[PDB]
Amino acid sequence: DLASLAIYSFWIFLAGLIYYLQTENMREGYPLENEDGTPAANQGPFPLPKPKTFILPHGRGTLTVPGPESEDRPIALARTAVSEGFPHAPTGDPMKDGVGPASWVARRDLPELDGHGHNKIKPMKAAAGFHVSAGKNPIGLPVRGCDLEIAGKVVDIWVDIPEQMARFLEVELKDGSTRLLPMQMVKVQSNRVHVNALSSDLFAGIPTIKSPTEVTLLEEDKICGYVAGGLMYAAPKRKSVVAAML
Amino acid sequence: ALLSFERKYRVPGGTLVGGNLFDFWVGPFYVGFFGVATFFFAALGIILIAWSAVLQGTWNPQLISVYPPALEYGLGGAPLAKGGLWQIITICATGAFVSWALREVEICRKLGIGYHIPFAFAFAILAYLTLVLFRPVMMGAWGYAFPYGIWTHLDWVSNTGYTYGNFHYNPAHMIAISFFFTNALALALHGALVLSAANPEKGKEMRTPDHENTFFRDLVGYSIGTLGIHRLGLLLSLSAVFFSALCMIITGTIWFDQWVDWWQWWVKLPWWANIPGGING
Amino acid sequence: AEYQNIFSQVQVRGPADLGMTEDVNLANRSGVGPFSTLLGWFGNAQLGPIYLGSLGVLSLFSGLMWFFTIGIWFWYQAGWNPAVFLRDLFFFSLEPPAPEYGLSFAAPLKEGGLWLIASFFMFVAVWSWWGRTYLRAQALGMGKHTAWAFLSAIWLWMVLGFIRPILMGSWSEAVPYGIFSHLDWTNNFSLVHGNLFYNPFHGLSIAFLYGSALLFAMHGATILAVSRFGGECELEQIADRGTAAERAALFWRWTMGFNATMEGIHRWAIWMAVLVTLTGGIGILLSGTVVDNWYVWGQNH
Ligand code: BCL
Ligand code: BCL
Ligand code: BCL
Ligand SMILES: CC[C@H]1c2cc3[nH]c4c(c3C)C(=O)[C@H](C(=O)OC)c4c3nc(cc4[nH]c(cc(n2)[C@@H]1C)c(C(C)=O)c4C)[C@@H](C)[C@@H]3CCC(=O)OC/C=C(\C)CCC[C@@H](C)CCC[C@@H](C)CCCC(C)C
Ligand SMILES: COC(C)(C)C/C=C/C(C)=C/C=C/C(C)=C/C=C/C(C)=C\C=C\C=C(C)\C=C\C=C(/C)CC/C=C(\C)CCC=C(C)C
Ligand SMILES: CCCCCCCCCCCC[N+](C)(C)[O-]
Ligand SMILES: [Fe+2]
Repeated sequence: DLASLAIYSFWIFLAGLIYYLQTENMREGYPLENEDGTPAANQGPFPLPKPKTFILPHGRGTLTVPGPESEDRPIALARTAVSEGFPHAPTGDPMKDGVGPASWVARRDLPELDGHGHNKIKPMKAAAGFHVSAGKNPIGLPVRGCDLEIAGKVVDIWVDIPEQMARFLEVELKDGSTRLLPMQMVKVQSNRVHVNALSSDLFAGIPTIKSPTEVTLLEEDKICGYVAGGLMYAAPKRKSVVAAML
Repeated sequence: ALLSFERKYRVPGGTLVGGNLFDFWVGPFYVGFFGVATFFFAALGIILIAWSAVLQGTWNPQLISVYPPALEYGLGGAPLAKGGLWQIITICATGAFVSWALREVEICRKLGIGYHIPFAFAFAILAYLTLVLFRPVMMGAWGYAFPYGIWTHLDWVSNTGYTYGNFHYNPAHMIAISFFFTNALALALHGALVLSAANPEKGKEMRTPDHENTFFRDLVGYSIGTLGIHRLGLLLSLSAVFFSALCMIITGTIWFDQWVDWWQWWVKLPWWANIPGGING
Repeated sequence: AEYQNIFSQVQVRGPADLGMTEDVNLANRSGVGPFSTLLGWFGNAQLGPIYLGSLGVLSLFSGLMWFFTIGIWFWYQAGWNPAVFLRDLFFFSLEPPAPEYGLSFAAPLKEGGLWLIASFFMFVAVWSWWGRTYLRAQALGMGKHTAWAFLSAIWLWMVLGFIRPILMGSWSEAVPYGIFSHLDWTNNFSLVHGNLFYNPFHGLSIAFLYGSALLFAMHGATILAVSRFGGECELEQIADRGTAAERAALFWRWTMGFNATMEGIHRWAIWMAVLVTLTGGIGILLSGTVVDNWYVWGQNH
């Protein structure tokens, strides 16, 4: 019976598809390791796939995966238990050590280019023709932290050119320097931009960028990881929902 | 065992219950209060199911079925082997589904990401709940809910649908279907674009988001954009399920007849309902 | 409250983006359309430019010809009365030639001829469009992933109105062009084949149809949950993994015990979707050619 031969063959195929698919999704993070950083005994039923090489745009290089774990920097965490399966506590300040919800990856320290070879991200000031076309323009607004204190003011919008999307808010601090705040981590309100993730006193610590007109992937990550980390690590400094309604 | 880049993330915190008591992992899984609450509900629920299997007299996965209380019982309890098990199992599934979401949230808090996932899942829980809890209640009987059984529930759909003729005519159902098809379409399209860009013709440099936009514009005159496509995928599938719940919550509560008849409201519109000709003329 | 990134808070707009050139014949690319601040809240606000070579022109032409062929029949069925046209719009139907005509093109226009004509246009429209999805990718040096995935959809389409009808021996088997009628046809198809729920491939197609809604909700929610790290920049996250890709991967690993990679998730996605009409196409093709009653068939399996 064809129908039978068909449904039979399909399951073989499906199992192989899942197999193939699964192995493809192991081009990162594998082989698995034991909490102490050594090869974990069990690696699973699927074996690492044949490596593939990604020829990066603009001779930025090549990415070969799977390959050796690119992460080698120090992790400021200490084991909290002899047996595997438990948390590893921050040895210092997690926000600054870049661990936990505030982790960041050591991505390439160059800004991402678009199809035409121009920095994918630019401050509006420098984006020819770009302007706010709808919605409350955030620029000029005071930025408030979870502590309900002003941490600065928005001096510009960093735009993702290809996507014609707002990516960050450039916030000037009390000392006159600026920091980039992830657009999706700020709430643009009518009379101010609110940042629930961070308290005024933490804005200073947002990783800064090298060049004031571009941001690199490494910087992006460091800025994003840090701002997210605040949700957890700034909890004591954050005010209540009722305090915010005053 | 951890991913080669995981350790730095396994920090304490994020739990919503029991401080650090359950804050830990078992292999790749995070436990947390809701990790145990889920295992509890899951096991108790699976146990009660195997039990019903016993009382039903079979171990065949294809045959095991747990029906809800017959219409007679309306909205009260019922003998474990005749409506009660299904009733406790439903609670065990709900508890397990809610606990699964709450577990996700804790995970969200520990990783510092948004709560979109468990939020989206909630829609599934709400759809299931619509079939098993809300519609039944509004109809006055757990009997109206579906049976937990690989095929019996398919039979349930068939019989429930045909109760109103061809369920295809349920307008809510049509919108839902459109969302499911549109979704699969969006999903294929999305997965295909990212891949076509990441895997250009052999020998070429990875394409860029500019190539993605350019490809779709050249093709269709529009590109929703990376953020948009995910917003869309989420909106599409969540809308599908939302309209699924809707198409059902109204069937048997505010609409009882053959759905095909519902469309008569349009045909009978006073200004043409009588013009001879056409199909309805 | 926090902002869940569902709608952009502020829209930005730069000059119209004419996109990449690569090997694209810019002579066949129109000018930029207008900008929709509406769309802009959800995705790009920019409409156009669109590329329309010969294949594209052939496709739109046939496509419109198909559409209009149905339209004229509909108007005919309405007695050319706009009021009737509008009230019975969903009830009109351009049906294929009766079984009597088998796979012949002798059917009188009013009885299968128009349908045959409309189908010819549709056939050309769809296939020429497929070539286009291939050629547009080729001009940008991209993978043919779209063309291939489109085939899977084309597969179900071809099976329903061409392949199966032929195998069955008559155009009467095909699907009629009408909103409700095509639904009636679907229901009827199940009825006539012993309930499609017993079709294993129909069960699969549903698993993948649900799975697509399940997976896209997952993927979309994930990406949005890590967009605070630029997770939407998937191609970028693939070439240079970031905490966004790691946190997305770990959420799922910690939740269900396994995870994906920024690139691999799209492979799951493309197959989840492609399998929908792939299995489904098989389900249908087998119906009436090899299996007359799925309940019956199911009993011996
Ligand atoms: C003859 C039958 C009738 C008919 C009768 C009905 C009836 C009756 C119903 C539908 C419903 C639906 N119909 Mg219909 N339908 C017909 C023909 C069609 C056609 C078609 C091609 O013709 C299509 C595309 C549809 C499409 C649909 C979907 C929109 C909808 C189901 C999805 C849903 O709600 O999920 C919702 C999501 C869930 C239910 C999942 C919940 C998951 C839970 C939260 C988690 C499970 C965890 C698990 C236990 C753990 C597993 C272990 C792990 C794997 C390890 N119908 C015909 C005409 N249809 C249903 C609907 O609207 O439902 C609300 C419905 O009730
Ligand atoms: C409103 C829609 C109807 C409905 C209509 C249909 C139709 C129509 C079909 C199915 C089919 C299936 N349904 Mg159903 N189904 C409903 C509600 C449910 C619920 C639930 C708790 O609400 C569950 C768990 C299922 C589960 C299933 C799967 C066994 C099966 C194919 C997998 C699939 O589509 O995955 C989508 C999800 C994934 C691919 C992710 C992984 C999910 C895994 C595959 C599901 C495991 C289910 C498991 C066996 C249940 C036992 C759990 C143990 C007791 C712990 N249905 C409601 C009542 N269902 C198909 C089939 O073949 O049925 C025989 C089918 O054709
Ligand atoms: C009473 C009716 C029967 C039934 C009869 C059928 C039949 C008959 C079929 C399905 C099919 C399907 N059924 Mg069913 N089905 C039933 C109940 C269900 C239920 C349920 C109760 O919950 C569910 C979830 C489903 C689900 C499904 C889907 C998995 C599958 C359709 C995929 C699809 O739409 O591709 C849609 C995609 C296409 C049709 C691709 C073709 C598109 C072409 C290429 C593009 C045309 C473009 C065109 C020119 C117009 C251009 C538009 C402009 C650009 C705007 N069925 C009941 C039991 N079902 C289909 C299948 O494969 O089954 C195995 C099918 O044939
Ligand atoms: C809301 C829109 C869509 C969606 C989204 C969605 N689903 C989700 C999520 C999201 C965002 C998750 O985060 C979560 C997940 O973690 O996935 C990996 C999940 C999930 N969606 C799942 C299934 C699923 N989703 C479906 C649908 C959808 N999910 C929608 C299309 C379907 C169907 C029928 O279409 C199914 C089968 C699970 C794999 C997973 C949630 C896992 C979970 O809750 O585990 C806790 C519980 C157990 C391990 C056991 C419970 C056992 C008993 C207590 C009950 C079972 C008895 C009975 C109710 C079952 C009857 C079965 C018969 C009908 C066959
Ligand atoms: C002109 O009037 C004004 C208002 C402008 C416009 C009015 C137009 C209207 C109202 C149009 C309405 C169109 C509708 C309702 C279309 C609906 C289609 C539906 C509901 C479903 C489609 C299913 C179709 C399928 C599965 C078609 C498959 C076709 C093929 C596989 C091709 C078959 C080709 C054949 C038989 C020709 C053989 C030719 C050769 C040699 C290749
Ligand atoms: C009946 C047609 C079946 C088509 C199946 C096509 C699935 C698309 C898979 C995308 C991967 C493509 N590839 C070759 C570039 O790796
Ligand atoms: Fe994606």
